[PDB]
Amino acid sequence: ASGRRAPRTGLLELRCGAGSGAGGERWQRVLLSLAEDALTVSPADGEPGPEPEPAQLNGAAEPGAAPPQLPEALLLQRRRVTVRKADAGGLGISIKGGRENKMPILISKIFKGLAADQTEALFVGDAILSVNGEDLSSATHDEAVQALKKTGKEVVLEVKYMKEVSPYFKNSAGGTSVGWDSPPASPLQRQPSSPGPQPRNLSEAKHVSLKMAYVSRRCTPTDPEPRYLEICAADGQDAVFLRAKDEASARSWAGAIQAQIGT
Repeated sequence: ASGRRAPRTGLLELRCGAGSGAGGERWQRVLLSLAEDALTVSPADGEPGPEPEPAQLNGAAEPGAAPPQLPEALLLQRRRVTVRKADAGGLGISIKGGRENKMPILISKIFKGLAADQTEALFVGDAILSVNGEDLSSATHDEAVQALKKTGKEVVLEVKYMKEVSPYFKNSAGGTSVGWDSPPASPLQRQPSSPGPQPRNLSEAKHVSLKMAYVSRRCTPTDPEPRYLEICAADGQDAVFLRAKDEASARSWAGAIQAQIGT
């Protein structure tokens, strides 16, 4: 099953037992799949599958010098360039750095059109740090040369596009909405309704419609920013609340559900 589009799936912290007693909480990891107008929850795995040692067996694409169709999502961060001598060719760039004080190593030039040239992945404006699978951030310029110079066959250089890493003046991160926590009227008697069909059980999957769903943000477990999200299905069908790994992960979660539902 694969039709271009794909629902955003991620792990979140969901509570258990604490529904209307408050006598023994329990937060566990749970996977959440948000497509568009529907969210399908499900448990996550634990044992590791794909090892970080293997690196394909040279194939996929015949031409070029790297398996095309490289998705971003969680890989769009920094850059993982490579230099294959037994495929692309030799390297000929002019770097410059000086960590002796506080000058990070970066691309100063790309002499001729060597492997460094054909490798668009790299360009005169990136700072190296993790090469051939080894962070040498604590290896001044000289060490940078020997790091990529000693390598061979496949030099996986991991650089970071440094530009506006240090913003100017305070004008981001931080805000006080205040006012979205005082409803005019909220029935607290005709909510439970008569006992009958109510999809509020946790078995294996928790599918909920994003038609009249609501997203909330409450803090408690030492959450002075991230906080846990709350998904109330029209406050009359279901209510799944969970917290992400980082504050941003929740910003994207609540931001994705809110931007999707738009109730």
